[PDB]
Amino acid sequence: GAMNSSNYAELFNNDIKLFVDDTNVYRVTVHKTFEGNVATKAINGCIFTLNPKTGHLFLKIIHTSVWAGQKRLSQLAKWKTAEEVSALVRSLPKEEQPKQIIVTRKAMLDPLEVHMLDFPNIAIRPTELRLPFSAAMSIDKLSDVVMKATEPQMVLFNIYDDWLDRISSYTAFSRLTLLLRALKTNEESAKMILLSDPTITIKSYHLWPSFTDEQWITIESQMRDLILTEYGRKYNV
Amino acid sequence: MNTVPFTSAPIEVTIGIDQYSFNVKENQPFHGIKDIPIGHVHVIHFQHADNSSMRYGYWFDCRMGNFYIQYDPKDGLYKMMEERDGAKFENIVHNFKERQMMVSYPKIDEDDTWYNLTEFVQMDKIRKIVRKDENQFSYVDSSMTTVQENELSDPAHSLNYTVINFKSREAIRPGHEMEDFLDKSYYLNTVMLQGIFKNSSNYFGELQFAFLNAMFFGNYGSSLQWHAMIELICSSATVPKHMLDKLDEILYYQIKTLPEQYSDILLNERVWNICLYSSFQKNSLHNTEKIMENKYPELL
Ligand SMILES: CC(C)CSCCC(=O)Nc1cccnc1
Repeated sequence: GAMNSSNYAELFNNDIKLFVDDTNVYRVTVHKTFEGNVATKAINGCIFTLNPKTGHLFLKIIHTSVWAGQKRLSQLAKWKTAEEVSALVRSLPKEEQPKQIIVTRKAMLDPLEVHMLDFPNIAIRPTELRLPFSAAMSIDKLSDVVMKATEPQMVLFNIYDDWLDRISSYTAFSRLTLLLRALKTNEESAKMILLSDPTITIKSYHLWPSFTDEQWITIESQMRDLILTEYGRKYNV
Repeated sequence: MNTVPFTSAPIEVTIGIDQYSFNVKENQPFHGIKDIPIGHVHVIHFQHADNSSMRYGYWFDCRMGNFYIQYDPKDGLYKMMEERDGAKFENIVHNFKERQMMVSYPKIDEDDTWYNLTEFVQMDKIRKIVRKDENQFSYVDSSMTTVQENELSDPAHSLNYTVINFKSREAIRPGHEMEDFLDKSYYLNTVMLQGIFKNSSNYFGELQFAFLNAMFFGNYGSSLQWHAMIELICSSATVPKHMLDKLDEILYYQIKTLPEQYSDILLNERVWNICLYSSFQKNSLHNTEKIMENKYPELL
């Protein structure tokens, strides 16, 4: 059934699983037409497919040409997501295929179930967690590869950089979700926190800065403050 | 006009014959049902006064043999049996009719209700859903499960309705996932009508039989089957116009006949709201929509 706070350690056991987040697949800007009507212009998107134990991210870039001449794009986007996740599973060797796929939005359940009928033993699960994966496009290197794409493309990343050499996958996921929640709540401030100090750089092969263990503690504290800060600025508390 | 005689009525029971019902008192001189219209299937059904658990009964067609009812005190139920000695049977019936100990099938001349509920129902198809080949009539009760229910446990006592499953490889063509799930026309027309049922008459016969078992026995798996067969049509964008017009008549008479006080358990809110207001066929079931809105506006 659903993944929630109770069964949270299940994410870091040795059964292969993937989160799938579709909130950045179909992206538009809304604008006025010369006649004063409103229209949308699609921009490139992405499927965010993440193994929470290993940090392996399968970033399928969705190029705007996939929407050309199509109707009901928000519905199509869920089916296209499920088509691409199914294609990814089929592409993986059997011993690398997931046992479970957890969708971050319940509207993905039927599309994914139907596309995965050939895999009756892969469980398709919802979650009650409100995960901040929509903020993936606030990671500069991810946003850059999506916007530059001229055709459909899959790009592979490790979203944990080298953190697993020093911390467990539970702690790495907690750091990732904290960083993403902060970027989602106040992107400007979050990015200021991450880069204020010019002496800590992002390695060419990494997504996040090369913080020492002690600097990560300061960073994580600054992100919690920000999230609480914004939560007050919002509710006036 | 045919007759189903009863050897006796040793236990107090409510007896149904099609949409009609009467009460027989324990050991009340009762000798059966006469004037049964020829040309239709019929169902004779029972609910005991001391244990309303288990409604049960028998589907039969008097053109296929001479049938009677006899209570079995060991198994505790009224059983249908066939009498092969035609002269014995005629002699028994004539004597019971002379003593006027039978109830007359009480059909009003104007009234086409039973025809309308059984238009496509054939005994030969019933006997393939309810498998007991040594008898010409078919037993059904409240508790019998369907083959599909048994997949999700005695196979000989199952209702072998055609399995319908919208998230199944049978229903979804590889490469047409979104198309086939959102528009079920290929599953309706190619898989089910052309492939399995052969024609719409057999599809409607099974739909009507499923409804009648749901209504008369409270059979839950039959209600599931009835709604699935409605939903498969309503969720198809491409349905022959004659099938839609016929479906509207079928459902109208089913909704008209349903006891008002069983609507809460025999009608699935989601299916009916989707079928009448959201589906491709939301505007194709005018008679059914009107009776539903005037008789069960709460459900909607
Ligand atoms: C008085 C004697 C000559 C029998 S005349 C009663 C006819 C009959 O059997 N009616 C009936 C109605 C309902 C249930 N069982 C039976």
